Amino acid sequence: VENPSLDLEQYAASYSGLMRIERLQFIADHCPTLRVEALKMALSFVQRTFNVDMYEEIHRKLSEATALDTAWVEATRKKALLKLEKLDTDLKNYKGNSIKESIRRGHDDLGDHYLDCGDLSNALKCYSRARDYCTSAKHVINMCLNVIKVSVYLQNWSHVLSYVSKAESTPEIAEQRGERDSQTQAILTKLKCAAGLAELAARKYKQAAKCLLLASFDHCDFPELLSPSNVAIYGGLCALATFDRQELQRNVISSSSFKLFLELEPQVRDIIFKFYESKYASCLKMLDEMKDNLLLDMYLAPHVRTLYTQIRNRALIQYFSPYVSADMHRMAAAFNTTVAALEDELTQLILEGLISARVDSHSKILYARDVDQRSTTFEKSLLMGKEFQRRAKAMMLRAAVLRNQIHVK
Amino acid sequence: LVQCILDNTIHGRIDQVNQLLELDHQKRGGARYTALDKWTNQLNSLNQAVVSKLA
Amino acid sequence: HADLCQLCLLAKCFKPALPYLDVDMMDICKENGAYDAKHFLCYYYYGGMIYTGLKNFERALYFYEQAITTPAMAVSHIMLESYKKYILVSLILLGKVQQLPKYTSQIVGRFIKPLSNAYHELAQVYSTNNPSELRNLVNKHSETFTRDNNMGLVKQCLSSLYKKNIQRLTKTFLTLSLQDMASRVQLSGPQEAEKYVLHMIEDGEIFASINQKDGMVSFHDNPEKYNNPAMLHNIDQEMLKCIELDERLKAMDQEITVNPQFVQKS
Repeated sequence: VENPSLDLEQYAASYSGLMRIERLQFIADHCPTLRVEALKMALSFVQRTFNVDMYEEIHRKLSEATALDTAWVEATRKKALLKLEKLDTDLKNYKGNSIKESIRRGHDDLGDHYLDCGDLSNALKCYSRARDYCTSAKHVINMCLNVIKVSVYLQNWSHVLSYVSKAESTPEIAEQRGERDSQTQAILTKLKCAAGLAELAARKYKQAAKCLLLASFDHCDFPELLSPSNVAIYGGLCALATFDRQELQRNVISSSSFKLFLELEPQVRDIIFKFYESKYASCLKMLDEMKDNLLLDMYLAPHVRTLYTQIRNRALIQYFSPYVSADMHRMAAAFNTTVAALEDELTQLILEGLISARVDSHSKILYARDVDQRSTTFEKSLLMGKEFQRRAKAMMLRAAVLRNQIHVK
Repeated sequence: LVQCILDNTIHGRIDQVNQLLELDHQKRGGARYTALDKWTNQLNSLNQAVVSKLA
Repeated sequence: HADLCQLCLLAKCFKPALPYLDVDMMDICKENGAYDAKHFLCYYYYGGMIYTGLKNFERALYFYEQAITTPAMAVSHIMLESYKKYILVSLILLGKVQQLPKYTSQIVGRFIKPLSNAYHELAQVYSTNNPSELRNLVNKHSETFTRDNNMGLVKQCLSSLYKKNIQRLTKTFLTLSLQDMASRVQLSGPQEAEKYVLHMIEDGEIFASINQKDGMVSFHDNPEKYNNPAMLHNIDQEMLKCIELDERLKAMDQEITVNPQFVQKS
């Protein structure tokens, strides 16, 4: 009930743009006994950034699901339309001026207006029109980052993947082996983080962890795409669920760059350290404790549950990696479950071939079966020979019936 | 022992019921069996390829 | 051959036709151009029914598949019945409907399948390993099976589901209680499970032993080491069959080479 880990003021001040609006909307949508507080802060604190339509949507959903000072909103709408028309006229003037700097600044103002207004269709049309006008690599980089951001907002990951692949393949295969590591070019960390978010949201956890672990704290000081806390959360959870022991050791525990992210969110660091050092009761207990906070998240919640199961399964397999005979009672105690539920889970794991073992339910012991390579080779060869003989004797009959030109009319 | 086995440092397994460590002084020249398995798989694939050509 | 198989089927005397079904047909008598495809289809269908009557499900499946894969451009009732019985036999002998060979007519395989939809959904619910749903759906299309006289094969599928569940229990367990097995495979009683496992071991379909002191079943999945002269003889017989198959193939190849139309076209 009591938790001092959440610094609400710093968390709110750390976000810029529409990110925090979506964050509070998502938490307040499915949070019990906290919706009133979130709505109170939304009404009292965030009044700027042109909150009109989603206020009406909230009113409509609260009314049907469970005069007015229209002059100001109409004046602001007309002012926005007039500003857009003025910017369009200025852009036409810049086009007629035949100055590259003029058209570049016009495009910059148009992009800023589209960012602060929310219109995306005309933004896509303008980007399609201006894609053919590329002269310098830096401008292409900025426009690619902008289109990546708008595709992330649109929740369309195919364009994200295509643009990322284009950006990587353009400079002679990512500058061959690799140049001097990032000194002040924080763009590569930003694009890696965007690609990680896109891959995570595309039900691809392994690649998301692979391309998200390559981040630097000194170059992750942009709290507008993905905060350090949830970046560490994702990089820990995906690595725990999908990475094997060797690469988890060589990419998380051995990685000194990720140590800062791990201490930023101590829970994930403790989870990974306990999982690595064959500790599962405490690890799974803390995973269950943190699951409630993970479900309140935005970009991880729909992908949390499956990830969790994966982690558990991995733990299960690891628990039987050094054993040829294991006690089911100790295993159940280590996995915070009863012997019957553990037996069912291990039965399911053995059925799909993840664990090569056999359960003895009399003494409740999980033995390890050893496949006899000689016997299985012999039986597979004999079965293949039998199948070959059947197939050949069917093919001979088919040849006989085709030679006779026998068919049904 | 669990940490060393998980690290591929110790080639062995643990009897929890008997409190034992059984080492891996095994795995003789069974490459013949893997070669025969590959031969069987290639033969099965060639079977399906040849038989289903026309007739 | 078709008439002999039909007479053996109608007279309920399957033994006489056995020597004329165990051999594999190679080349077909032309009968002066009076050998219709109906004779081939009905011969293979009746051989399949004879084999299903004698519990030889592997050869019955082979016969049904041979009947189905006859090239055609129309719909035949023999072919449709062969398809239904092939689905049933593949559900009995194996745990799934065996995939038909690729060299089948592409047009006859789009019209017969919708007609036999009850059997396809029977396989679909069979793959869920739930006997209760299988029985409910059998009662739902009892009329279709009774009209097609496929009853008895459906009950055999019902029993084979229980047998397959018991067999799958050995892929996970070394030793299991009678009550646990009965609850897992839904036989509703330790005694019924014990009788089922006893019959399964008696037929050789499973390696297990029953201990009535604790009411337990232990699966000993270590049958053979492949180090005895009996396996030597078995491999010898398989090699002899393969060698005779190759000799027949070479004879057919030489016959097709000596044919005057060959070489002239090549």
